[PDB]
Parts: sequence; structure tokens; C-alpha cells
Amino acid sequence: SLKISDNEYALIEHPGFANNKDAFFQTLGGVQSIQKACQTSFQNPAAALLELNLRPKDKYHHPVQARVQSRNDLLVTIKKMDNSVQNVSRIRQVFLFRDMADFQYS
Amino acid sequence: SLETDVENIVFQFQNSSLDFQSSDDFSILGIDQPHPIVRIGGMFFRGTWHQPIGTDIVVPSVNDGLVLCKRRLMLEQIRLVPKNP
Ligand SMILES: [Hg+2]
Ligand SMILES: [Hg+2]
Repeated sequence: SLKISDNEYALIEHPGFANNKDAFFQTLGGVQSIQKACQTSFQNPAAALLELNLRPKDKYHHPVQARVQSRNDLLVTIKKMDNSVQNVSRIRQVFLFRDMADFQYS
Repeated sequence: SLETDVENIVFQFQNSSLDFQSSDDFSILGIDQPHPIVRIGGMFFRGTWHQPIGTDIVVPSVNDGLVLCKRRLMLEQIRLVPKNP
């Protein structure tokens, strides 16, 4: 056994893919914009905000704001060699972009 | 920036009201199995793997950046019920 640590994280549930990392991070405004969004979520949770733009060069595209919520999700770090649990941390806030009407796929 | 030895896995719970706090005991039976069993505190869970369509970004608070494309574990609370009284 192991005790859940003090470390905490924010989680962004993005509906696209990271094949082009720069383009990928840019859909959320870039790496600094992501860090600013996470920092606000911890300093002032009620104000947390993040915007997604999957198609930047397309004039018909509507940028979308995340729904922000907390659940009780955990982040579990496992040592790949023996599959032992190295660390467990709480995900305190989630930016939900998947499952909004725009990005549904089945 | 954020990074795409150790692996990192999101655990998501069917009942999002259950309270798991730091210092709570944590252990897993069968992280390699299709249905791992997880104990947290005095609660038990059975997991199921799920691949969401898209990518997770996990960003740290101030603790003493990750991009996850892989599966997450979906956990439902279980009772350990004796097959025979
Ligand atoms: Hg942060
Ligand atoms: Hg992947």
C-alpha cells in the first residue's frame, strides 16, 4: 500500500490530437495560456476559464469555452518495470471539452 | 513546455462525490488485468479501461506538465459479497 500524496493537478480534456505538438498546444492559446489557465484554477477556482480553437484559419469556426468542474479524479504514476504504484495525486479541476455537442463522435 | 521510465494514468470514478483525500491509503490488485481492483481507504472499486477520443493534458499546481494519449481507468464502487453465507 501507499498513501495519496499532496500533489495536485488540473486536467484538460481535449478532443483532438497531439501529432503536431505546437499546433496542438496552440488550439488552447499556447503553452503559456495553458499554464495561466491552470494557475487561475488554483488561485481563484470560480474564475477558471479556457478557450479551444481547433480550426484557427477557418472563418466559420466558433471558438469554444470549456465547462470547468471538479470530480474526484486521481493521477496515478506507475513504474513501468514492475507495474508498482510510485505516486497518486488528486486532479482538483477539469476543463471539459470532450462530450460537448461540438465534438461528439461515434 | 509539457511532455508526451514511469507511466501516468488518470483514474475516473463513476461516483464523483466519493471523497479521496491525501493520506488516504491506496492499493491496486491487477493493474495489468482487464478489470483491476482498487482499494482506497475502506472502499473497493473495480476498474474498466476506456480510451477517450482525444488527449489529456495534466498540468501541475505548485508541488514539491504531461500529455496523455493512452487509456484511463473507469472505477465503480463494489461490495465484497460472500458467495456463500
Ligand atoms: Hg497550475
Ligand atoms: Hg495514444
